[PDB]
Amino acid sequence: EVIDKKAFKDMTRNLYPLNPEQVVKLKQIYETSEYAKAATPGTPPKPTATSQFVNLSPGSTPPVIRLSQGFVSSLVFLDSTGAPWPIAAYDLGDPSSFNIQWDKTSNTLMIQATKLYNYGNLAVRLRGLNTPVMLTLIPGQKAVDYRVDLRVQGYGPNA
Amino acid sequence: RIIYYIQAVIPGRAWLIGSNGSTLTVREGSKIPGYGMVKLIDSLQGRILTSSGQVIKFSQEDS
Amino acid sequence: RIIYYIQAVIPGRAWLIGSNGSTLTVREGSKIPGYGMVKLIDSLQGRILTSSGQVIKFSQEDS
Amino acid sequence: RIIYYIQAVIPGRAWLIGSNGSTLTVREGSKIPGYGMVKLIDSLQGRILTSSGQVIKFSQEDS
Amino acid sequence: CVSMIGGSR
Amino acid sequence: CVSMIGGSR
Amino acid sequence: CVSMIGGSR
Amino acid sequence: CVSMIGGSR
Amino acid sequence: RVSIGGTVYTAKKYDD
Amino acid sequence: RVSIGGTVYTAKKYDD
Amino acid sequence: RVSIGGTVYTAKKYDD
Amino acid sequence: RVSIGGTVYTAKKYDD
Amino acid sequence: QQEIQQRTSDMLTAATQLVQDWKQVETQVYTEGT
Amino acid sequence: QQEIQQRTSDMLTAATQLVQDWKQVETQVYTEGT
Amino acid sequence: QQEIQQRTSDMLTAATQLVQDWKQVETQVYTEGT
Amino acid sequence: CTDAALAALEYHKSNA
Amino acid sequence: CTDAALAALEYHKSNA
Amino acid sequence: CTDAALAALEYHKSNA
Amino acid sequence: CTDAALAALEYHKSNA
Amino acid sequence: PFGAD
Amino acid sequence: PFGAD
Amino acid sequence: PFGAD
Amino acid sequence: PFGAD
Amino acid sequence: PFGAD
Repeated sequence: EVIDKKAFKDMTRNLYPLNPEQVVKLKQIYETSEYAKAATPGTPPKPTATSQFVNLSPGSTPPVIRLSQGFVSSLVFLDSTGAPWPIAAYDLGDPSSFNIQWDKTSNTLMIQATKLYNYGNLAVRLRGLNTPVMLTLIPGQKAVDYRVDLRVQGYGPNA
Repeated sequence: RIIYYIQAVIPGRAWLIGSNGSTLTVREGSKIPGYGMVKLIDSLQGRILTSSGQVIKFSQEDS
Repeated sequence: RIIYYIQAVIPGRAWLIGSNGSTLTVREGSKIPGYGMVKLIDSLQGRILTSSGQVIKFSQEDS
Repeated sequence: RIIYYIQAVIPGRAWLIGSNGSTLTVREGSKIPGYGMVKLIDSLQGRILTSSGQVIKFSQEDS
Repeated sequence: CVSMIGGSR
Repeated sequence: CVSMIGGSR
Repeated sequence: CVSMIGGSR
Repeated sequence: CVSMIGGSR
Repeated sequence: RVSIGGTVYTAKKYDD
Repeated sequence: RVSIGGTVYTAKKYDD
Repeated sequence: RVSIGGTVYTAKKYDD
Repeated sequence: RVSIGGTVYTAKKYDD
Repeated sequence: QQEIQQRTSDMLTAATQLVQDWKQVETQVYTEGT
Repeated sequence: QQEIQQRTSDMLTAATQLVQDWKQVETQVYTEGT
Repeated sequence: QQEIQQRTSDMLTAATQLVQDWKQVETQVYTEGT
Repeated sequence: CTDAALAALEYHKSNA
Repeated sequence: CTDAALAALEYHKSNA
Repeated sequence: CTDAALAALEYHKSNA
Repeated sequence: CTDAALAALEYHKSNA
Repeated sequence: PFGAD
Repeated sequence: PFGAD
Repeated sequence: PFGAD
Repeated sequence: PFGAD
Repeated sequence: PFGAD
């Protein structure tokens, strides 16, 4: 009758060979490893909502949007009086480093950095404004411009 | 003074919420009013070691 | 004087903001009013060493 | 005083219901009123041992 | 921290 | 700088 | 002229 | 705690 | 006899 | 008995 | 423990 | 370190 | 000495199907009256 | 000496089983009332 | 003396990879308003 | 009869 | 039982 | 725990 | 840190 | 696996 | 992995 | 890669 | 397998 | 490849 005993201990060690110890040990090693492949290198960027003054005079320097890999940054375009400025159109150069979404009516351009650091540029032709608002974007900065209020130099269709 | 408790913490940044309801965010080294500046953000333990000895940890109700 | 802080920095250009909102970008050798001439731009750390000994680093509330 | 009974327990968090109808949730270390601070949660037997020696069980009615 | 099902007297 | 998950006592 | 990612102390 | 059907007299 | 902890606990000899 | 970080520390022998 | 640049620096022995 | 000329120029040993 | 491994093989064939049945749970049904 | 490698094959074959059970994260479902 | 050959060829396949990363410049896209 | 099961119960509850 | 749990808990919190 | 971390970070900042 | 950078920079500017 | 189950 | 988890 | 990061 | 069944 | 680039 002891054969049943040693045999069945052998079965308890091969059928379910993960001890209740070893199950939790495996689960916690998975947890640590996926924390390791989840932890961003160094200090992640600063999610900040800023507001820039857009000057279109010749010699003026273009506004800069700083991005984060895989994060939404929505640019809102603003006239001098505090009113929104809907978009007439836009051009994006290098569209595999930035992915753009926009409902064809509003004043919101929401960009993602499709790749970590290559910088590029966006031209945004506004409704009543002849000059394209032509801006520079750099991803992977030590801050991430969550949203930026472009206070453009002109006056929009809303007073 | 004003007491801040950890709101979220990851390797690097950490979002921190005070007793006045304000929300701010800290890195490896940055100025925190009252607590001076930070040396350590242990995200696995949820501990922030600062200058004058205070250690910031998840609110007792939020933890 | 007029205090500057970076908003963006890459190998080469440094995209800089002043306290008055004036915005500028810089290369290896360029003139900055008050701070002199730029000597080195370390974009990995986010520092710029100028001739006047002044080091330009990200402002505290955006770094 | 107010006697708290166990409402449910899993490894780590334990949800608890008392005589006043208030519900709470407790980890390895927490200040829990009256009994002080919880020394451990024994999930597979449904037990909470605290610092004050008091032992929290599932109520006789709900277990 | 303690995994009690990982228990052994 | 410090990754605590790569931590050893 | 200097690429600091090629940095070596 | 007793599963008595695994019982032996 | 076997408990719920998975370890075996049996009596030796008892009859009625 | 094993914690969540990865290291294993166990008690030696303890009965109740 | 490792930084972001690439080079490995580690403390020797420290318990708490 | 390598320059834009393609020819390598590197410092020898410098610590901070 | 072959007896232990032979009978353990019979045990694997049994116990695997047992645990497979106990893994089985079926979905409840809901019968809406007229 | 080779028993460790035999149980090595078994223990890995089980461990990979637990871990890809772990990576399973189903999508959540909604039922909008009438 | 063969180690030279293997590291060379290895990185040659790496370097062609980097370079036809360089030559690709995707066309810019113009989206119009409604 | 019942003495065997009860003895197994006490010996299980006595050995943790 | 539980005393093993306290022993293991204190041994874990004693060794980092 | 944290003592290993702070020794490591100071030895990192000392060795660029 | 910056010492190696400016040393390499001045070495590159000095050697055409 | 304890005895006070 | 530290002891103050 | 430098120590002032 | 009891006897008081 | 010039020293004043």
